[PDB]
Amino acid sequence: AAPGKPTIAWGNTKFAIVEVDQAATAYNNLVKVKNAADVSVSWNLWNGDTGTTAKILLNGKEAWSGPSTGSSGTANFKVNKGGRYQMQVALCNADGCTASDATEIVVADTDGSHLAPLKEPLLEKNKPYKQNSGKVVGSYFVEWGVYGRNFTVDKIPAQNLTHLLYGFIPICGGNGINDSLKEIEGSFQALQRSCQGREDFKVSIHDPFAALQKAQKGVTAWDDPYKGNFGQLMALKQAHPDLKILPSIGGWTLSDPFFFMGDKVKRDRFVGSVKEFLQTWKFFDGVDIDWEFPGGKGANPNLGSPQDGETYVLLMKELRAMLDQLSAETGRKYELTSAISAGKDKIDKVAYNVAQNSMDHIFLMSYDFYGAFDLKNLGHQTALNAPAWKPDTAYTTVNGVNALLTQGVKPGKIVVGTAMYGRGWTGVNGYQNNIPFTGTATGPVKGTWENGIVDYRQIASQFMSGEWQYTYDATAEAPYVFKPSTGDLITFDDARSVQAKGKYVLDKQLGGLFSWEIDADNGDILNSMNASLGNSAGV
Ligand SMILES: CC(=S)N[C@H]1[C@H](O[C@H]2[C@H](O)[C@H]3N=C(C)S[C@H]3O[C@@H]2CO)O[C@H](CO)[C@@H](O[C@@H]2O[C@H](CO)[C@@H](O)[C@H](O)[C@H]2NC(C)=S)[C@@H]1O
Ligand SMILES: CC(=S)N[C@@H]1[C@@H](O)[C@H](O[C@@H]2O[C@H](CO)[C@@H](O)[C@H](O)[C@H]2NC(C)=S)[C@@H](CO)O[C@H]1O
Repeated sequence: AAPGKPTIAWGNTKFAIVEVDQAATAYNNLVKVKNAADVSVSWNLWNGDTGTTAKILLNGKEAWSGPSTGSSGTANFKVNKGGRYQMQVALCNADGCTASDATEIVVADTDGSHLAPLKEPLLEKNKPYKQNSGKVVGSYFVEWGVYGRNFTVDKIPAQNLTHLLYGFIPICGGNGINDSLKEIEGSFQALQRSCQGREDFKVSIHDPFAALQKAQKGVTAWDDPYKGNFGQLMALKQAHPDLKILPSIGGWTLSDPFFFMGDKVKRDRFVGSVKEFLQTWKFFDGVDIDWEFPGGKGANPNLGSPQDGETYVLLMKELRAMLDQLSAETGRKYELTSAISAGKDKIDKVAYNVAQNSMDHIFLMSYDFYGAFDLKNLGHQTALNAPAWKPDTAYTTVNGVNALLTQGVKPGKIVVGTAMYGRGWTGVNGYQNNIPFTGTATGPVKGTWENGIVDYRQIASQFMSGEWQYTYDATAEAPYVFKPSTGDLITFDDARSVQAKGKYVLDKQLGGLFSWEIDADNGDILNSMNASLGNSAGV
């Protein structure tokens, strides 16, 4: 007779090729990369002969074999490819093999190969678009948005994007290296903790809880190897295999380390850490460099050197050569991008006509042109053109694109930025001819999360009734709302200024549009990005 039918023993069924240690706060102990998951299966035989060989089958294929020596057994073996597998124990002798009922097991890997697709319905005013324009449609999702803003990866309108950028991946470094973080409560200490035991100038994860452990839709089971933003991004990738998801390194508060990268020892260390990071977190499709800014005038008033332009071009070249080597190992296409100042004075510190040869896209940060950081000189924060009242306005979108084009940047590389938020002032007074921008302010507008800044969502739902005037400047291509009694003035992008940006992109054969930041939109901004670049409606 063939052997009796074994019963799989109750026990853990989820395993990981990259393991996350659940009691560790240092990135180096938090993440353990192995060549294969260590899987274990046990079984009992309640009736019949135990056979002479026991096998573990995964989808019918043997992963382990050994002598069957008793009524109970355990197999420990390695599985090097992620997936959900129908696992059976089979007992064999000379007269046949008898296989257990299948138990599904999970072998987790950071491509999300073990995850059900995260395919969620569009929310708020988001309408479905097909990505068939061949243009970039990008937005940033912020790591910390999962807390007070309560905006998680399942709320991203992912079908309506070609690029999703994750803000922000930090670079390790204490005093002198990440001093801009100190202006944010607990933020500098969170990075030191994450970077404990890790060399400076290597990438890390700023909030490992938000990135990997916070329970979220699709990753709420205690034994899910990956949770938080990264676990959901993995499942998002499974739903949207052609979405490019790029880790963004830098930003306003995490740019200080770039200023030291004229030292090739530090630069090589950084590039190698980026390579390792992408080998570790397979769901990412490249890297976005957000260095604010070569030459200084970023958050840190003590950094900035004339050497920064040269450092920037060397960094892009070296990152491209590392990515080409990774593409060759893996067979995937990897992208290299950078978010840059749209101000001509900052643009002219870098030879983008040289760096473009390494880069897929330049994300032109054509926003924050004006704001509550200057109470004397008011203007449109994200306009396409100058306004009629000051045609020589320095900071406009067209001036930033023209600076790049004049360098010799190819128009197809240039991705024009739109704002999903407004900037604003209170107490505006002293203006001429009913144009509030010609006056001066006494403070920042009351903000959604921080002073002087309002989510586009709140502008649309709260500041288009009562005493609020609404004006679309058609010369600038720029909307604004104004409440004269309090002098509250807010400058923002709307469906119409975005449509003008998209038309301009098509006119000038630019690369597409991108936006900061995805949690602040109600759908109006992203619908308009998609429509204006000519993407067709419908799922
Ligand atoms: C007004 C806003 S939304 N400021 C956030 C800021 O954003 C910049 C951004 O860095 C720069 N890079 C782009 C890419 S687009 C461009 O413009 C946006 C908006 O002008 O980014 C800061 C981080 O670099 C944000 O800081 C964080 O602030 C929140 C509190 O509001 C805090 O809880 C987080 O811990 C901070 N994140 C850090 C990494 S320090 C800022 O909100
Ligand atoms: C027209 C110019 S050059 N405006 C800058 C403005 O960029 C600065 O701001 C910052 O904008 C960057 C890039 O988008 C953004 O990352 C920062 O969050 C903004 N920094 C703030 C403190 S808001 C601004 C610096 O205050 O200077 C203007 O001149």
